[PDB]
Amino acid sequence: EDMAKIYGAVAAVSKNVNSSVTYEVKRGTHELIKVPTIPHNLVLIQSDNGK
Amino acid sequence: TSGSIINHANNLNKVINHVFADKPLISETMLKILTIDGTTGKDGYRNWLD
Repeated sequence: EDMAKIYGAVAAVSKNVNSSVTYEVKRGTHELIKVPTIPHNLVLIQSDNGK
Repeated sequence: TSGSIINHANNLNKVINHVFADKPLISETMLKILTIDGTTGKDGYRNWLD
């Protein structure tokens, strides 16, 4: 019985080993919007007689 | 090294928790000796193992 306790404690220590890490790489990334129209900013000014 | 100290501390706590779980591995006679100063049974056994 006391041997099972000693053997169990050793197995607990051996099981404390770490395997790996996992993380997401998202820094520096931004979403993109879509502009549907082109701004021209033009107006045609014409006289009444058209000259 | 800080890594060795952290590894020793964590492993030692795991052993103490497992040893004192369910039926303790250590009889009550040794606990009386290690708790004469005033420290608890878990703490007294922990320093002796170190």
